[PDB]
Amino acid sequence: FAKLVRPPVQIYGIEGRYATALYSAASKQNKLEQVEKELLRVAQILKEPKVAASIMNPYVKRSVKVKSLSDMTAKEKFSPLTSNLINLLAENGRLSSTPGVISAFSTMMSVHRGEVPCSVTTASPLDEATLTELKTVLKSFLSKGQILKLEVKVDPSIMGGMIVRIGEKYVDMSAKTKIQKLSRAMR
Amino acid sequence: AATGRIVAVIGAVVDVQFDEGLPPILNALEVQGRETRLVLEVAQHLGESTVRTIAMDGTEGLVRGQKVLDSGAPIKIPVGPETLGRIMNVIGEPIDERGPIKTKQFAAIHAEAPEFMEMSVEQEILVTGIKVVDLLAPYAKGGKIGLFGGAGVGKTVLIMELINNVAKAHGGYSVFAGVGERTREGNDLYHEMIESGVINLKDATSKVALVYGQMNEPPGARARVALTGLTVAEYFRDQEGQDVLLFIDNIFRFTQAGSEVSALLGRIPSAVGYQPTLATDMGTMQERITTTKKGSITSVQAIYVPADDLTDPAPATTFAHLDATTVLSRAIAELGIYPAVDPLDSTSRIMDPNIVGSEHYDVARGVQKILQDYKSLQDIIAILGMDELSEEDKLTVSRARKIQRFLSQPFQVAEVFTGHLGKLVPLKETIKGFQQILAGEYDHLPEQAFYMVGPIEEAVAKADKLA
Amino acid sequence: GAATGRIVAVIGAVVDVQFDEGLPPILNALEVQGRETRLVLEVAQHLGESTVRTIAMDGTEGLVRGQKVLDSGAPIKIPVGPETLGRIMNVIGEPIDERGPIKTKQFAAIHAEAPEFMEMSVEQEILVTGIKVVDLLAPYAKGGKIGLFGGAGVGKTVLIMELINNVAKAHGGYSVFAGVGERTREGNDLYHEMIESGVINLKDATSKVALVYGQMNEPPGARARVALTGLTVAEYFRDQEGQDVLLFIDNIFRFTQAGSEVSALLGRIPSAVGYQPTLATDMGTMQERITTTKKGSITSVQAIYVPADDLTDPAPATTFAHLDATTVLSRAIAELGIYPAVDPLDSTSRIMDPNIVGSEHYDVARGVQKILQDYKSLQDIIAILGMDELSEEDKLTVSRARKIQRFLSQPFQVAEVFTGHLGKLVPLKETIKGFQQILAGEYDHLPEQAFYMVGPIEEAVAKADKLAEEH
Amino acid sequence: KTGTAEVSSILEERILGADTSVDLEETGRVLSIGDGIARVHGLRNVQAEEMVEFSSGLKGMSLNLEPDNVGVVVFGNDKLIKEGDIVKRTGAIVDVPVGEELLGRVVDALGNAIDGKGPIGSKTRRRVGLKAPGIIPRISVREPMQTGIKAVDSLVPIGRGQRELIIGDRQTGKTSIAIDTIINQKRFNDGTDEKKKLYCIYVAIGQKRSTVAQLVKRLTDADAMKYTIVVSATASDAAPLQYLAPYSGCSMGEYFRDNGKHALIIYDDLSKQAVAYRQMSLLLRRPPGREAYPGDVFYLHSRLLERAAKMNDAFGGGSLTALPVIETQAGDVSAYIPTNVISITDGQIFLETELFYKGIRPAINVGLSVSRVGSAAQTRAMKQVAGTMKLELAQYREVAAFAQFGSDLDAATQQLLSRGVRLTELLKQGQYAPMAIEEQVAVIYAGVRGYLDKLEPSKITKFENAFLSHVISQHQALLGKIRADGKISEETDAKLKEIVTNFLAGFEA
Ligand SMILES: Nc1ncnc2c1ncn2[C@@H]1O[C@H](COP(=O)(O)OP(=O)(O)OP(=O)(O)O)[C@@H](O)[C@H]1O
Ligand SMILES: Nc1ncnc2c1ncn2[C@@H]1O[C@H](COP(=O)(O)OP(=O)(O)O)[C@@H](O)[C@H]1O
Ligand SMILES: [Mg+2]
Ligand SMILES: [Mg+2]
Repeated sequence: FAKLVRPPVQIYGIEGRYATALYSAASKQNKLEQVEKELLRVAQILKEPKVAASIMNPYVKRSVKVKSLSDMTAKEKFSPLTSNLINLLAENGRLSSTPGVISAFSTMMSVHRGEVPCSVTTASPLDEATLTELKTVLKSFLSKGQILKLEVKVDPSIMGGMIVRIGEKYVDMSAKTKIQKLSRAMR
Repeated sequence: AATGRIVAVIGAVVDVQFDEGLPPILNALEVQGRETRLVLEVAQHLGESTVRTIAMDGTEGLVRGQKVLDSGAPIKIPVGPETLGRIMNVIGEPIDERGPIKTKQFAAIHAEAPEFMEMSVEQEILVTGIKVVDLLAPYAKGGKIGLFGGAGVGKTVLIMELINNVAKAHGGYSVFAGVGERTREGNDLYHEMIESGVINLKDATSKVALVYGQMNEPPGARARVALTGLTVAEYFRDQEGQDVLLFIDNIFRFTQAGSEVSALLGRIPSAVGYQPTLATDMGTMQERITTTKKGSITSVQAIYVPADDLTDPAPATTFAHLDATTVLSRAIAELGIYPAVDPLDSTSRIMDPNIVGSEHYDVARGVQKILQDYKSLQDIIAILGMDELSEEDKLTVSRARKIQRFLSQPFQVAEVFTGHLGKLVPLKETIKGFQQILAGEYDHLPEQAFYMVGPIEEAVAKADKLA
Repeated sequence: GAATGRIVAVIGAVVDVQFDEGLPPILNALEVQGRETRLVLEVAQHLGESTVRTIAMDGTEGLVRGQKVLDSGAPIKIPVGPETLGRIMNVIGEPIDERGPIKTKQFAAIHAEAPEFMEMSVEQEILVTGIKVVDLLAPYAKGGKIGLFGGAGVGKTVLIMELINNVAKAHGGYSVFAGVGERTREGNDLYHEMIESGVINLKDATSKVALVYGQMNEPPGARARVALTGLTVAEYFRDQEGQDVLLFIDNIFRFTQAGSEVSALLGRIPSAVGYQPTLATDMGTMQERITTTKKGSITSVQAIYVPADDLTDPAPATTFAHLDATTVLSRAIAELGIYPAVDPLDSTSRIMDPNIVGSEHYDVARGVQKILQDYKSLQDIIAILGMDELSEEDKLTVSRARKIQRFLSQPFQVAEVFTGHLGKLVPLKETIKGFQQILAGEYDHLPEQAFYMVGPIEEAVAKADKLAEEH
Repeated sequence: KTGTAEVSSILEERILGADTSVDLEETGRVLSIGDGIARVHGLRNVQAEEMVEFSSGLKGMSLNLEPDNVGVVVFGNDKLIKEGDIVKRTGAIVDVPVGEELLGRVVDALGNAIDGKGPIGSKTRRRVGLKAPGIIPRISVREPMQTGIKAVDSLVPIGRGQRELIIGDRQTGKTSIAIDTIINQKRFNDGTDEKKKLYCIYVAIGQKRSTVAQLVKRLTDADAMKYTIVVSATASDAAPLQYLAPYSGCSMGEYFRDNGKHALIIYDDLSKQAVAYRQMSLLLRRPPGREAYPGDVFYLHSRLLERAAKMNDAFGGGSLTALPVIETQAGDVSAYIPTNVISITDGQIFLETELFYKGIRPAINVGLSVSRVGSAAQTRAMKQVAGTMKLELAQYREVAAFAQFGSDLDAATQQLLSRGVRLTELLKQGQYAPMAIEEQVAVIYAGVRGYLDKLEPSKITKFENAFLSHVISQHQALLGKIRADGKISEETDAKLKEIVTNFLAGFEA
C-alpha cells in the first residue's frame, strides 16, 4: 500500500472513509479546488423525482443502477476522477449515503482556508459600531492569514450577556452568574 | 433455474449470489465444475439477491466465482419399489455400487404435515408377533417407540426380527435410516442383513431400504437423513397403502446435528446448549409419521440419555412424542432369556382398557403384579432361607418363575445359530397362554420346559418329551 | 527515531497508535514522549490504515490524544551478564533498590525461541534437599523442572524459602528469584533474609543471586512480562557461560491470569471460564525456554497458585505437563498441624524408578503410599462402627499410619520464628532407614507424640523417654 | 456494517484508475495481521483449504473465503508478517512426504526432518485431507493385535482396524500403555512372516520437547526405532501445526494400508488438537457453542478417526489401527470433548489414580472399560482362558465390600474373596516388560484353574516370575507349539497339568 495526504479534519464513520479517499485522490495531480465545483453540480442532480426515484430504490437491479449513472455522470459536463467515484459507491451499495459524503467533503475542504465559525448568542440585534468591532476583534485572536465567518442566534434566557465559541473555546459572560451566587448560601 | 456465482465460503456454509431466478428457501442447488455432486440447500435470504445455504459434502476446492445452478425443487430422491435392497446417501446417489437406481418419478424431501381432516380417530394396535412386546408394552399404529439399550444386549437381532414379521402378515416394507452412524458398523449391519434374508443381491425379494448418512459427513447433511428415510417411507403409505416401519439410529444424533447447523449460522443457543428451534424441528419431523386414511407410518427410534439425566433438554423433548418404551438391560441376558426385555421398566401409553380392551388389560396388569413381589422377596429368600417362606409363598416362587421364561422366543432371522425354527404367535395366543399360569392350570410343569417355545401347546408338548 | 506515531484511543490499559511512515512489527517497544517517567508500549496487532494496538507497561493516566510515540527497532532490551548479581530489577530492566545503575556490556532482548529437538540433554540424576517427603516420595532431579501447587495459605512461600536455604547456599552455580505479582511485604523479607545470610553482599562482588520484582500493585500488562525478564537472565548463565543455574519463580499463575485482564479489550471472544483463547500457546511459548540443553543446565522451582483449591481449573491443569516433579500441598492436612503440608498420595516424580533411585528407595516409598491409601478405607468404618469395634489387625494399621503421618512432618529452619522449635536437615540414608522400621514393627511400643516434629528416628526415642520421666 | 476491505487505502486507488499494476487474480496484499490470523485483499482464485506462502518465507492455510478478503492462518511466528506484504499461491491442498524412507526417522507435522540425520528420500506424496473408504471396501476385523499386557490382551482386547480410546486422569499411566504396545512388536518384526508384521507411528501433540527426547531414547535402547515414525508438533509451535499433526500422521499410515501391509497410530493426545482448533476458530470469529468450542468440532474427530479401516482382498488386505489418548479432569467423562470421542470410537480403557496407589499397576479399571469387538479379536487360546477369568473377576466386584470386616460369612462368599484376589495379583506387571502371547497363556492357566489357592498373596507375584523362567528355558519346545497351532489341544491341556503341579511342589523354599 501507499501513504496518503492527511485531511485537516479527519472525520470518522461511513462518510469519512469515502470522503478521505476522495480528498487523497484529488490532492494528487492538484485537482482540489476544481473538484468542489464538480461535486456541487452532482449536488443538484441528485434531488430529482426521476433520479432519486432510483438512487435509493432497492428493487430495480444491482447492475442497472451502475450503467444509468455512468451514462449520466459523463455526458453533461465532466469526466474527472469523480466519474469513477460515483461508479465506486454504486458498485458497493452505498448509494443511500451519497449526500452524506459531499456534506463530509465540504467540511473537509472548507478548513483548507476556513475558520469553523463562532456563534454569538446574545439578544435582539445590534448596530454597526458595536458589531464591526466584534467582526474585527475576533480576527485579532486567530492570526494565520484567514477570512473569518460567523453565525448569530437570538436567545432571551441568557438575560444580560453574550456567549461566543471560537472553535471549542466558550468564553461565557451571561446571567449564569446568578447560579454562581450559591456560595452565599453554601456556608 | 438460472446461474449464480459464488461469493463466500466459510466452513460448511456457502453463499450464492443469483441474478434473476432467486430460489425459495429449501431449494437444492448443484455446483458445476467439480468431480462428484456437491449440493447446497437454501436456508435464508439476505437481501441484495443473496442466499445462504448449508453444504452437504466437503467444502474444499471451491473457488470464489464458480457457477452453481438451481434444480427448481428441493432435494429429489429416487422413490420406488426398486429401491429396496439398496443403499443411498442423503441426495439419492447409490453407494453400494451395484448399479444405478432405475426409477421413474422423484419426490422432494420437504413437505408439510397431514391435514386436520385426514387423520384417524380410532386407535389400533400393531401386532408384531413378539411375546413380550405384544402384551406388556403394546405398539400403536402410527405411534412412536423408544428403544433403550446399547451394544451387547441382543439389539440388532431384534431389529431384523421386526422386519421379518412385518412382511409375513402385514405386507408393508420398511426403511433403515442411520443418522450419523459408524462406517465400521454400517458394514456389519449390511453383511448380517445379507446372510439373514432381508436384503437379497439377486432378485426382487428384499424388505429393507438402507439410507446411510454416516459420521464423517458434514452437519448439514446429518440432520437431513431422517427426512430422506421418511420420504422413501411414504410411497408405501401414499402411493401403495401399506403399514410402513422406520428405524432411526439414533434420535439423539438427529438432535445433536441440528444444534451444529444452528450454531454455524449464528443463532443464540437455548438451555443447556441446544438450538432455540429444538421442539419445532422435532415437531416437523415427528408429525409426518401418522395414520392417514390410505395407510400409515410407524416409527421405532433408539434413544441415548446423556449423563443419566432423564430431564435433559433433548430426551425431555423426545419423550413428549413417545407412545411406548423398550428397555434392553444387561441382567436379563444373563438369565438366558431372549430378547433381553425388562418387563417392569418398559411402558406403553395406550395401556388402558378403553384402547386395548378388557381382557388384555386384566392380564398385563396381573402378570405385571406377580413379578413385582418376587423382586421384593428376592432378599428374604437371600438372607433368611428357603423353607421359611409360607406355603402361599411357594406359589409366588413358581408362578414368577414359570412366567419370566415364557417371555422368551426363538427368533427367525437367527435361524442357523439356534438351529430351532423361528416361531410366530398372534395376539390372542399371547393372551391365552399368560392367563393359565396365574390361574395355575399348568402348576405341574418344570421351569425349564417354558423355554424358547411358540404357543401354549408347545410348552406343554415340550415338557412331555423331556425325560 | 522512526515512525513517530500518534495516540488515538486509550481505553483501559490498551493504547492504539497511528504511524505516518513506518509500521513496526509485532512484539516491539514504543516510547511515549513528554512524561517524566518511562512508559513502554509493546505492539501486539496491526489494524489497517497504519494503526497498531499496543499494551502499556505503566499507568495510563495523563495520556492526551495526539501524543508522539517513538520506536526503538527491537523488543525490550534488558541488562544481562555477571554484574546483575545481588540486584533487584524492573520488567524493562531498571534498578528498583536505589543502589545506582546496572553497568553491563551485554543486552538481551526478551523474545527468543525455544531450542530445537537436537539440543536436548537426556540424562537424569537425583537431588537431595533434606525433606522427608520430597526426598522420599517425589524426588527432584539435577536439571529437572519442579512445581509447587496448592491453594492460599498452605505453605508455598515457606517451602520455597526453605529450599533457598537448603540448596541455594551449598551450591556452586547461581540462582535467580523472579517475583511475578505477589505481596510487596514478602518481597522485603527475602531481600533482608539473605543479606544477613551471606547470599547478598552489599560491598563486594561475591553475591550469588539476582532478583526480578514486579508485584501485584502493577498494571496487568506489566504482570505478564516479568516471567520473561526472569528466564532471560537465567539463560545467559546457562548458554553463554557454561554454568549451572537455579530458577525460582513466585508466582507463575499471575502470568496467565494477567493475560485474561486484557483479552476482551484487545478484541477477542473469551473462551471457557473467562480465560483468553490463547492459554496453552502463550504458556508453552514460555515454558519451553526453561529447559536444559547440551550447553548448560537449569533447575527450575516455580510456585503455582491454584485458585480456590480447584485443581481442575484450566490455569493449573495446563501446567502439569511442563514439569518433571509436582509437590501438591493440601489444606485438609495442614489443618491437622502437619507441616510441610505435602500430600503423600498426590505428589509424583518421573525418576521414581527402580533403575535410578535404587530398589530399596523404591520399595519403601511404595509402601508408605500403600499404607496411607489403606487408612482411608478404614476412616469410613470408624465414623459408624467406632474405634473399639475394629479387629486387631486393622488397629495395627491405623497406629502405624498415624505414626507415619506424624513422621512425614518435619520442623523447618524458617519455622524458628513461628513455632519456636529447632530445625532439622535429614540426610537421605537416614530417611530410608527410619521409614523402613516403622513399617516393620520396631517402634510399635511408643506414643505417637514422640514422632511429631523430629528429624531422624533416633530423636523419636529420645522424646519418648522425656515424656515418661515427666509423667 | 462497514466491511473489512473498505479501508481508506483500498478505495483510494479505485478513484485514480483501473488496477493494472497489481493483478489480484494470483497475488493479494495483506490488510491486517494479528495473533496468527491474517486478512488478505485480493487472491480471487484461491481454493478453500489451499496453502498460501507469505512474503517473509512462512506458509499459510486458507480457511475463510469472504466476499472482500480472505482470512488465512499463519504457521510460525507473527513478527515476520506485516501490513502490505504480498501473498502468493502454490496451487494445491497441503501435501506431506510419505514412503518407507520415514521409518526410523523423526518428522514434524509438515514432513520435514528434525533428528539431524538428513533429508527424507521418499519419491511419493499424499494430500492430508482425503476421505475414508466406503461401506464396501472394508471387512469385519479378525486379526489379533497384541500389546503384551495381561490385562489389555485378556480383558479388553484390540483388533486390527479398530479404534480404542485410552482415557483417564493425569499421572495415571496413559503414555505407558502405548509404549510397550510398540516394543512388543519386535517379536514379529524381525522374523520372516509378512502378514504378522506391524509398523508403528507415534504422534505427539503439544507435549514438551524433552518428553519426546526421553522417548526416542527409550525406544532406541529397546531396539524399536527401525519401524517407528515419530511425528511431533510440540508446544512451542503455532496452533495450526498442532491441528494438522494427526492428519499428517494418518496419511503417513495409509500408504501402509493401501499396499497389503499393516500399521498402528497413537494420537497423544487428542485433547490438545481440539484446543488448538478452538483457538483458531474464535479468532476467525466463528460463533461459539458449549464451552466456547465451535459447532464443527465433532466434525474434527469424526472424519479423522474413520480413516482407520480394515480393507479387503480385492484392495490389498491392509489395515490401520488407532489408539487415541484423552485426558479427563477428575473423572468427569461427561464434558464436551470427552463425550464426542467416546461416541465415535469402539471402546475405552479407563485408568484411575486410586488403583495406582493401592498397589495395582498398570492402573486399569476393569469395570469401567470395554471393547466393542472383543472376543473376535483374540487368538483361540486367549479366548479359552479369559472366558473363565473375566466372569470370575466380575463376581469378586459384587462381594468386594464384605472383605474389609469379614470372617463371619458363608464359605461361598469367603471363596470369592479368595480366588478373586489371586487373579488380581497375576495382572500386576512391571514397566517396559511386554510379554509374548503364549507365555501369558501359561501364567493365566495357573491362576484360573486352581493351582494358586494354597499360597500367600505376597507369594503370588514371586511364583509367577519363578514359573516363567522355568518354562522359558526348560520347556521352550512347548512355547512354540501354541505360537504355531494357536489352540490349546487336549494333548497340551494334559501336559501343562504335569508342569504346574510338578513345580508347585518344589517351590516353597
Ligand atoms: N505398570 C507400571 N508399573 C510401575 N510404574 C508405572 C507403571 N506405569 C506407569 N508407571 C509410572 O507412572 C509414572 C507416570 O506415568 P505416565 O507419565 O506414563 O502416565 P500419564 O498418565 O501419561 O502421565 P501424563 O499424562 O502426565 O503424561 C511414571 O513415572 C512411571 O514410573
Ligand atoms: N513450618 C510451617 N509450616 C506450615 N505453615 C507455617 C509454618 N510456619 C508458619 N506457617 C504459617 O502458614 C502460613 C503459610 O502462608 P505462606 O506460605 O506465607 O503464603 P501462601 O499463601 O503463599 O501459602 C503462614 O502465614 C505462616 O503463618
Ligand atoms: Mg505466598
Ligand atoms: Mg503423557
